[PDB]
Amino acid sequence: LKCKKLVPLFSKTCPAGKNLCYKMFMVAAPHVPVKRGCIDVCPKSSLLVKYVCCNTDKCN
Repeated sequence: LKCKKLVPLFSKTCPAGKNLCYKMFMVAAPHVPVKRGCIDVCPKSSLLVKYVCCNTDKCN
């Protein structure tokens, strides 16, 4: 499982524990990411920010 990091240049493979990819963006522009990292348990979303999780390579 290899996804992109905060910077759309360097990639890292989620180590043992995390097998999902998390992405943080504003509930307005889905084509406009903000942060990107790995995660284990998909957190909850808010009315402001939204954390979409996916179980695919280079999803976030």
